[PDB]
Amino acid sequence: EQPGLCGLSNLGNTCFMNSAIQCLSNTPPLTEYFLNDKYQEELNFDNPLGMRGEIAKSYAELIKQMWSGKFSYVTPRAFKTQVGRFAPELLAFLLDGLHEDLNRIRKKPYIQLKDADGRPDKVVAEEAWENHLKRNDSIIVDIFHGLFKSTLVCPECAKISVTFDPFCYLTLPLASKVKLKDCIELFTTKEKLGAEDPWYCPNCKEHQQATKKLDLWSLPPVLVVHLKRFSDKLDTLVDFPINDLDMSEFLINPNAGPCRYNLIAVSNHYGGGGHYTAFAKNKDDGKWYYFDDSSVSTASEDQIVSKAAYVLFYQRQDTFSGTGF
Ligand SMILES: [Zn+2]
Repeated sequence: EQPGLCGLSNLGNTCFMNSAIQCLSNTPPLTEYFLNDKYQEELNFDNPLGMRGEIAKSYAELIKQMWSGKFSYVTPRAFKTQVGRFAPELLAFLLDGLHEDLNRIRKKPYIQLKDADGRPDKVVAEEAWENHLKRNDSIIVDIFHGLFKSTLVCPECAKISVTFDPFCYLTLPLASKVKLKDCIELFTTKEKLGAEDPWYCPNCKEHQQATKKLDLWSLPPVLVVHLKRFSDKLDTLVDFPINDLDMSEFLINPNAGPCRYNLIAVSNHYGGGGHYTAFAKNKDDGKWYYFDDSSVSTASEDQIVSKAAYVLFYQRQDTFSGTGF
């Protein structure tokens, strides 16, 4: 059996766990970290936010099984048990549980987050990233965490509150048929806050229908893009690129790099009788495969883009293992 071409049995419901595991399994820097045993020296056994390493260890054993080449499929049962103890969208919980089980910080310091105070974006963003790293420093931060900018303007006191905040994936609103760029553009478009989600202005201590505008500051080696289809489901066809997604026009950081991305995995959802599956590119032969619980089959790029596409995993070209741009 070819390593990585390994299915996952359906324990029973479990939402898109298998689909998510297949996307994470075919995230090369993450799988390489576990197969090379780099996680043992970084297991955090005394983290009040973690599982005493049990999520990272069960995930590591699962990954090792899937890339041993001994199995056509395996059961992710132990890993599911640990994830369910961590958390009574699943992807945020998976990345958070791995992160805290591997957090290189032993005791998180309390950090006061200053408002921009009219300082330049670069200063404020580097401060925010340094503070983040003072509390969160792991392989998960290294692969998946980026930084975005939030600008809130008070309709009452005109206070301009600017913050930079970490993300481990981007939830995109959906603009019939649309392109991915249109969804990102809409994600960065200034909206007014509704009465269903006001903002607490700290200057007059009232909740406000503030304007909110998001901007992208820095992008991770692996950019995970969640298309917001739930909250019934929007079946919009979102056209996205397989290769050469250029994010540079959306970044406001002038010191970001080339930021070109190639698709590596897609979580699909059908008929929400809802069911999730995955397309993923195998790191050893570079071909595309379709993962449906225990079933693995060959796929071609021309079926990847569909109304079913739900979560997209992109890897930045300059971070590719073994090739230098
Ligand atoms: Zn105010």
